[PDB]
Amino acid sequence: MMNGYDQLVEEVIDAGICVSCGNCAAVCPLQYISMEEKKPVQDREKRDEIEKRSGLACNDCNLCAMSCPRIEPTYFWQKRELKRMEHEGEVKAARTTYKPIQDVCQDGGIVTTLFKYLLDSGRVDGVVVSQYNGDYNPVPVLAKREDDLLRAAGTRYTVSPAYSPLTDIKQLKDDGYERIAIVGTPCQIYALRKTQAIYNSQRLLIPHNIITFAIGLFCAEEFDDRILQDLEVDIADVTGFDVKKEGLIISLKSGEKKIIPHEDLEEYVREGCKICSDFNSPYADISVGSVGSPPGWSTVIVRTETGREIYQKLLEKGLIEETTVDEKGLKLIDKMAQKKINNAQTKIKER
Amino acid sequence: SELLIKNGKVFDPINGVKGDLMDIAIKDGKIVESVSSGAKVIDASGMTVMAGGVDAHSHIAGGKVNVGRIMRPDDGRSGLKPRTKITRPCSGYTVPNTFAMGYRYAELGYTTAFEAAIPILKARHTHEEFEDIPIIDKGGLTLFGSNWQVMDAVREGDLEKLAAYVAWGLRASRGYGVKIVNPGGGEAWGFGKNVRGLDDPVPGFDVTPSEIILALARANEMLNLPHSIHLHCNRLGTPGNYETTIETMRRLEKIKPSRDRQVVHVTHVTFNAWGGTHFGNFESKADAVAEYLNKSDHVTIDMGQLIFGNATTMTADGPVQYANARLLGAKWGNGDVELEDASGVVPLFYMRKMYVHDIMWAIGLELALLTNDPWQVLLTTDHPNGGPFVNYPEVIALLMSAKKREEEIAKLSDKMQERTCLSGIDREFDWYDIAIKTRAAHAKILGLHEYGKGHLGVGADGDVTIYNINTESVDPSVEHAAVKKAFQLPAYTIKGGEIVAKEGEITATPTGRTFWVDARVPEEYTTRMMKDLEWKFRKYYSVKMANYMVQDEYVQHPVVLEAGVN
Amino acid sequence: MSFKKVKVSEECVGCGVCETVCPVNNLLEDGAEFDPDRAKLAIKVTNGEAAVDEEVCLTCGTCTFNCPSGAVYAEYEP
Amino acid sequence: VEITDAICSFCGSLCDDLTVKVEDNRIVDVRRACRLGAKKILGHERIPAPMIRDGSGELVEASYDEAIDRAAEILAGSKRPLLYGWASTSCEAQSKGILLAEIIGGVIDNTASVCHGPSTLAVQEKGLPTASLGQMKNRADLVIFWGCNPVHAHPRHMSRYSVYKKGFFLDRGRQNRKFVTVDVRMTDTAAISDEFIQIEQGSDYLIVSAIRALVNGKGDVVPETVAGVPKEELARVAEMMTSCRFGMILYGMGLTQSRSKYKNIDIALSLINDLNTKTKFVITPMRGHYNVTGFGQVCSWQTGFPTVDLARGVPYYNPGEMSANDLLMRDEVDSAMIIAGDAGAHFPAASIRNLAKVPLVQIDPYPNATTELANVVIPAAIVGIECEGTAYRMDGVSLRMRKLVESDYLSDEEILDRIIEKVRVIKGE
Amino acid sequence: KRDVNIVTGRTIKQGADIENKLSREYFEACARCEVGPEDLRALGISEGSNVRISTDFGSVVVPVALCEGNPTGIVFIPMGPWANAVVNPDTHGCGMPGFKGVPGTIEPTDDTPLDLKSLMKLYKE
Amino acid sequence: MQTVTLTPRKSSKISVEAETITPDNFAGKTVEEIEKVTVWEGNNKTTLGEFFEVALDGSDTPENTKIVIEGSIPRVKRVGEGMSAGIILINGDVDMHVGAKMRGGRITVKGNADSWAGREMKGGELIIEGNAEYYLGAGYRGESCGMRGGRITVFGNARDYVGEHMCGGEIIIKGNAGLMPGISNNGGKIIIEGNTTMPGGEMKKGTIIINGRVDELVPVYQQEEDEELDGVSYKKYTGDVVAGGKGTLYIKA
Ligand SMILES: Cc1cc2nc3c(=O)[nH]c(=O)nc-3n(C[C@H](O)[C@H](O)[C@H](O)COP(=O)(O)OP(=O)(O)OC[C@H]3O[C@@H](n4cnc5c(N)ncnc54)[C@H](O)[C@@H]3O)c2cc1C
Ligand SMILES: Nc1nc2c(c(=O)[nH]1)N[C@H]1C(S)=C(S)[C@@H](COP(=O)(O)OP(=O)(O)OC[C@H]3O[C@@H](n4cnc5c(=O)[nH]c(N)nc54)[C@H](O)[C@@H]3O)O[C@H]1N2
Ligand SMILES: Nc1nc2c(c(=O)[nH]1)N[C@H]1C(S)=C(S)[C@@H](COP(=O)(O)OP(=O)(O)OC[C@H]3O[C@@H](n4cnc5c(=O)[nH]c(N)nc54)[C@H](O)[C@@H]3O)O[C@H]1N2
Ligand code: SF4
Ligand code: SF4
Ligand code: SF4
Ligand code: SF4
Ligand code: SF4
Ligand code: SF4
Ligand SMILES: [Cl-]
Ligand SMILES: [Cl-]
Ligand SMILES: [Cl-]
Ligand code: NA
Ligand SMILES: [S]
Ligand SMILES: [W+6]
Ligand SMILES: [Zn+2]
Ligand SMILES: [Zn+2]
Repeated sequence: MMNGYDQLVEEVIDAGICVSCGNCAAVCPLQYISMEEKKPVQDREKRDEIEKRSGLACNDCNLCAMSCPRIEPTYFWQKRELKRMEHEGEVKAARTTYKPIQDVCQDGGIVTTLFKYLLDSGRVDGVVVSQYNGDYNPVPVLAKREDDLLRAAGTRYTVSPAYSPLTDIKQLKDDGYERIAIVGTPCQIYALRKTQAIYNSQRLLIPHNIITFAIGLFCAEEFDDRILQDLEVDIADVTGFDVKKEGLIISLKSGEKKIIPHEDLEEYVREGCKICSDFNSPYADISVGSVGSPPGWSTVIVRTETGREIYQKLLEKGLIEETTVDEKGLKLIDKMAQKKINNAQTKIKER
Repeated sequence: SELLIKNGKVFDPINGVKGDLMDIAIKDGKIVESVSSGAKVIDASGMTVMAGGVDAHSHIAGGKVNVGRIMRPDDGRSGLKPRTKITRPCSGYTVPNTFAMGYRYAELGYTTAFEAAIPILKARHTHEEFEDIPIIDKGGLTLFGSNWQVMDAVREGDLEKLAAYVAWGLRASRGYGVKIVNPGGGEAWGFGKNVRGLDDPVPGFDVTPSEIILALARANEMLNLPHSIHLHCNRLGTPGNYETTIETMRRLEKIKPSRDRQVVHVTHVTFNAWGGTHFGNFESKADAVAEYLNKSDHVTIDMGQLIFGNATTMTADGPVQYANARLLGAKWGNGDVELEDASGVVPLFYMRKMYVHDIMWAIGLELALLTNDPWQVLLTTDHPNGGPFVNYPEVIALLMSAKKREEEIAKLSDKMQERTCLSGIDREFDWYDIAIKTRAAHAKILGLHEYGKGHLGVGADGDVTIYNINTESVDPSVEHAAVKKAFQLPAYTIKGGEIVAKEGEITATPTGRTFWVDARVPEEYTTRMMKDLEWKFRKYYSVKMANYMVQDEYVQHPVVLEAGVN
Repeated sequence: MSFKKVKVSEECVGCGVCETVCPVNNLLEDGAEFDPDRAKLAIKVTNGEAAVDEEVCLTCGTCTFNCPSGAVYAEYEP
Repeated sequence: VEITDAICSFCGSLCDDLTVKVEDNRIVDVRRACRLGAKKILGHERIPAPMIRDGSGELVEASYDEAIDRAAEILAGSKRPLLYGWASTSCEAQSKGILLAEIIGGVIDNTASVCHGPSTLAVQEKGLPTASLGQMKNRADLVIFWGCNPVHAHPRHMSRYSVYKKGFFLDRGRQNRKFVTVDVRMTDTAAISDEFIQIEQGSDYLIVSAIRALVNGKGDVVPETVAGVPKEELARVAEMMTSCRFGMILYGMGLTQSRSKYKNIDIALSLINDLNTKTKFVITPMRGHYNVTGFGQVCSWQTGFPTVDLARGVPYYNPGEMSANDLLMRDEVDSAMIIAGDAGAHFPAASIRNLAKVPLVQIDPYPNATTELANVVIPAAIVGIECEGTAYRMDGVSLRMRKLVESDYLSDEEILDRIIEKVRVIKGE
Repeated sequence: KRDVNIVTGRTIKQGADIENKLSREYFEACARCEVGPEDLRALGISEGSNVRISTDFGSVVVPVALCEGNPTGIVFIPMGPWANAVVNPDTHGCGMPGFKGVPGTIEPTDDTPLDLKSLMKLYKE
Repeated sequence: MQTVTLTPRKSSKISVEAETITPDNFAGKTVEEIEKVTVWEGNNKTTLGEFFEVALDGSDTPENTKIVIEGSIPRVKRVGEGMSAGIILINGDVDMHVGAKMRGGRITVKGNADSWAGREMKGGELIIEGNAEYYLGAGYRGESCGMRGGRITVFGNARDYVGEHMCGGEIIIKGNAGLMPGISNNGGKIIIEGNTTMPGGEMKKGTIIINGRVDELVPVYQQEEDEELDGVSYKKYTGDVVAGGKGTLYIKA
């Protein structure tokens, strides 16, 4: 049995495992859900008015619950479609040839370069990227210019609700957005396929029917929004972030590096990440990460046919440089993937 | 047109005729004071004349009987008989086809038989089969024990609403009386459960079987119905159930009858007078039930006599049917009726030396012989549950001969004699008491004696049975074989003045009539009741109310009895 | 009632699933009186095909997701 | 005028909540009926008049008396006459067909021989644990569609009784239930289900035998894989069956026409019987035509059997010996009457090749494949549209079909009454 | 030619014109064979192209159609005279022919489907 | 001994029910009395003489009476039904119900036998040199008991439902057997020298021996330790366990 938003409150939001993706807000046909402080909220006054005058519209809907990455699929159709969307890919290592991107990117700048090409080529009208404010609090945006893409390059380890810029399907259609590409964590890419896998999803007025390309980032875990402030960090002097064996490495303007140990980061890990077993995103057209490739290069897993097409276009046009990933790097990727699977199974049974 | 039966010995208990040599005159299907010289004459010298046989409890038509016929082609094959210039083909033994149902009743000397249970939703099927049963007059009792509208009215203590639904339900099903089977149990069976007793609340309705029985008895009397409530008690076929059966009768002592008759008729008490706590110590407690009956004039019962051999159990008691089918590893037919009742059909074979069957066989006989009033215990086999009605002559001969009973007991287990008191019973019913148990009592409990059935008084229907037996020269105790044959093959069976059978052979196949009760209630009672029933039809029933009630096309020859609130 | 509209394609087979699950239809069924031939149902079947009443349709996702033939669809033309 | 509470005359769901708009004796609109029902009720081009095939091999128009007399002569003069169809006419007409079969000493067979006949054979072995459709509507939290595609064959079954309806004990409807489909291909019924168990063709008897073993706690005798299905999946199915509050299996042609035939249904009847030791469980055959159930009911209460051979003036029942296709494959039929059924289009080719060589009488309102082989063609008024009659729903509930429009065509009852009278004169009865 | 297991049964379009068997709508709904993606690709033909389905009991020519729910080796012919030209006529000791699960072969063909009257004419003498 | 030779003098396509062709009924009768024996050609009540030329040699008891049918009779049913003694030799094929309900004697069919051959056999011997159709040694619809005694030997193949509801006696098939031999077996012994599939569904007691290959086993049998029957190693199983059965199923290894 599914109980729409009420089920999400009892089993995900109030349970403390919400990944703040925003998918529930982006699927609701009655615009009941909206993201506030990166937390899903419902307009209960509007729901009560609709139910009192027109009936129980959530009863046989449950679209928000079937779209949540923290709700297990239960129906045959959704499970069948999700399995068909799971794809293995060829592992390679790539790096951008455009200097403005390499100056701000996290590794090889493949995400920023791919999105740049998709916009310059007219393949997409907009892209969902993660920008940030002065305090490094992520700000998801639907970008259509290079300036906005460069301002989003780099990696932030707190939540950036990829679906918040897509909660108004009417406005997107009014603004001429017919094709959109998105970048997100495996939880966010899995959420995209969860909605697309819903029976008759293509007949709903949702942004999931106009998303043409999906990049899934490698992700070990995300931290709560309190991490920066509580950890007492001179944010004004911060230039970038990067999590590795030594812990969260905060690069500073002086060239110095404040290293926070993984042992201190345990209290900041999001509860929803502790039960996540998806490291490489088998649901993305192309998955991009750091592990397995040399520093300054991005590990790319080209999975779908559209991913292979776009990847070759970037190569044919000299927009990226490619190299092979050694056996050592291939095993390291598979080890991190099994590591997350084992820790997720342990934390799930624990509950 | 005119028929005269002369020089016969008449046994008419309804009018107190105890074997008098009197002539029976019939004109235009009705008994008259005298007929003309041109009347056809039957010289019944040395023969016994009785009213046409009446069977107040038998499973002769409907879904349950047809389920038995479909699931039992082996039974069908066992009683096949080709067509003749007068008759259509026959089939079955425990579940005969509609044609043989009427032919075999006529051949046995019966002119009227009533269907023991009509489900309201599927009453059209019952009436469709009635239209194909030849000769006999027919009627049926409508099921109300596990009805949602009944239980709702019982919970609200609204007897006026209940009476309106019973009157409406009888018209919808074209029924004659109120049948109650395992009250509450059918509803509990909706989720695979059963009521454990009289005070076990029914899930989802907050009423108890006892509350359902008393409320329906009160509604039955408010509607001045000809028959009392017909009851198949809770805990049927379970050791120690004799206490529930007696307790149910005690709780009904406080209900006043609207007419001069019983306030309750408890059917097939053979299956509800069980002693012990498990099958190991199982024993007959007919003595306890008979003792209570001998001091309680508000109750009538029928034997539900067991007959050794093939049988097909069929009842609205879904729980006991499944339980018995599992116990025997037998075929199991189930038919839950939405919002109304349960149904189960299980083939059975009663065998001698099976201690449970031997004790059950004795219970029916013990109930009849230990109850002083012959009118209080009707002869039945709960056809075909206890055994096919064609076996009534065996039961008659057992009731009239302690010698036949002794010979039959010798063929059973030794444990039977230790768990029954039948071997020590020497009572033998005479010809007059057999007429009571085979027609007069059946018509009396149903109130049909006031509508021309079960008697040979002037004004009654010309339904007569002439048996080739001289009551003055035959000792029914010693010559029990002769008694059995005489009752098995009556010399003549007369239906409405027309000879329909002679010595077990059909001679004419006229069409019989369907008896049903049209009970009227004040408009406010119906209006209040229809508020609830219309809601049930709008949300839960799977059929439209406009297509639910049985139409006149299924009752082509009715005899509508008028009843209702005073 | 809304910026969008819910429509039924010719793939509809008149199964009545939409007419049974619609929140508007279910609310009307709970009234003092209910006649499926006259009630202002948001979606109902006639001649084996479903039709939407735009004056009362919420444009929710109930009939879209449950339609076994995939005949129900939302339309919005800027 | 609007006629309310009309009854569909197409599938065993026998929907009785239709409202029909009639203008100038023509049906204009049909409310709530699915495509299948609406198309039948709205009508097609019908046979305008009776016809008899001449020496030239052409169907020439003839009077109703000429066609009926030719039909009576054909049937009375036969030693092995077969009367097939009946499933699409009323019980009153079926009763007349049974009486006609008796007078001519013929075989009367329903469409059941090629449909749920094996189900009846299984019921004759184990008994049928079923319930009226309203019971499952109000209580079923588990519904399994086994070898049936209701999305295409019983379109309103799900919306009227099996899934989306709210019940007295299921306040939400579909969300209060779990439905499963067992089939060899992913049908539209399977796509919308909570679970789809794709099995190998003709493997149902093994699958049900293994599930029953697991329900009874005898999993040790079940191998790791049964007909390509893992044991762990079968254990999960058994778990769903024993953990539900009220379960119902709705099965169809996938069990009756596949390998093992009736053996598939009797093992399922044993599974339902065993399941009742754990929870409440029932089963219902998804009966085809609106009145296939009715013929089996009438024939059984009048003869003792669902189908019958009355050659020796006494009922004889034995599918595999006296069924339509058994007799046609053996080439032992010398005359046939096809009424309310299309043998030419729905029997195997080998049977038609033999049926095409015998005198054939067709009683049907529309021209179809059987008309190509018919020597006598008699148009009839349609039950549930042009005349009243009784029909039985798939769950045994009988309802009275309603007359919606007036017609000058003869009803099946009238055509058969006239054949019976003429046959009696020929026979000397 | 490809080995297949034929299943016959109901389709909404087949039932919608079941009482109008001489029409083009009935022919379009019943003279057809639904096949899965692997079999259609291996056949090397497009939807609408004619195929010959052959069994030990007969052969029929009907246009091909795609059904993504059909696994490899499973073909479906809607019930009707075209399907009944290849089904198993054996009654299996209970009066039931083999309508579902008939072994056969499917192959492209230059031949054309036969209308209902022509198909019935083949069974006449 | 008394020998009655019946020679087919026709070839009607309509099934003829001739349950009256038994050494029990023919014993002591004249050629004319045997010719006037009732047979049913469909709904046509007629005489045996219309279908056979009758030649008699002697007059003895049923036990010493031998009937010889010279030719195939693939449309004559119930031949030898209920016979208690004597011999019936059929020089060709025979229709359904051959030896049905027979209690004694012997019937030898030189050709093939149609469905229900030896159904409800209580005793005696039935030999079929050719093949058998469905329900060989089975019972009637809805009956819990079919074959109760006697021996049926088929030298060729048999089709589906061999020995359905068997309660005793023995069935030997030298060829292959169709689907589901030994359904609900309750005391019978079935031997199949060839191949078969899904044997002993719902068996309660009895023995099924298959010397050929069993394509598929019903998942209701408990495998036991292999056993040697006359030196031949057999795979042994007990079941149907789900039906509470304890019958034995032997499949040659
Ligand atoms: C929380 C998090 C954890 C990660 N953990 C790992 C890991 O364990 N191992 C590993 O190999 N790689 C990990 N990555 C991926 C890695 O840090 C790089 O983002 C990736 O290699 C792409 O680099 P790039 O130079 O090719 O792309 P770039 O050109 O640098 O662009 C990166 C893209 O990621 C987007 N982005 C940044 N932060 C977020 C966020 N919080 N949510 C959604 N989108 C965002 C940006 O908008 C930008 O479009 C993680 C990323 C994130 C966001
Ligand atoms: N549109 C339409 N509807 C109709 C009819 C019609 O002709 N057309 N006719 C009506 C009649 S008369 C009837 S009886 C009903 C029948 O309705 P159904 O019982 O649904 O009959 P089918 O659709 O022929 O087949 C049922 C399903 O069985 C599956 N199947 C095939 N082989 C196997 C197997 O080995 N195992 C299993 N488990 N499944 C298998 C098929 O894939 C199919 O989906 O439809 C009725 N409704
Ligand atoms: N290949 C294959 N073949 C099959 C099947 C399969 O699944 N696959 N299924 C089989 C099954 S289960 C069945 S039941 C059959 C289909 O069963 P059929 O009865 O052959 O189905 P229809 O073709 O609809 O034939 C019904 C006929 O009755 C007529 N009719 C309708 N109403 C009336 C009326 O009131 N009176 C009279 N006299 N006639 C009326 C119609 O015009 C129509 O011609 O097909 C069988 N054949
Ligand atoms: S169940 Fe549907 S309408 Fe209700 S809140 Fe969820 S997505 Fe919105
Ligand atoms: S979809 Fe995302 S935002 Fe909504 S409840 Fe689920 S995890 Fe939270
Ligand atoms: S660990 Fe999983 S849930 Fe947490 S941010 Fe990464 S992909 Fe999302
Ligand atoms: S729109 Fe869909 S659910 Fe509604 S009647 Fe049509 S096919 Fe059925
Ligand atoms: S969109 Fe919602 S309100 Fe409108 S017809 Fe569909 S279910 Fe009814
Ligand atoms: S489901 Fe069947 S009975 Fe109901 S409208 Fe459709 S075709 Fe008619
Ligand atoms: Cl009267
Ligand atoms: Cl529309
Ligand atoms: Cl011998
Ligand atoms: Na922007
Ligand atoms: S059917
Ligand atoms: W059918
Ligand atoms: Zn009773
Ligand atoms: Zn009773």
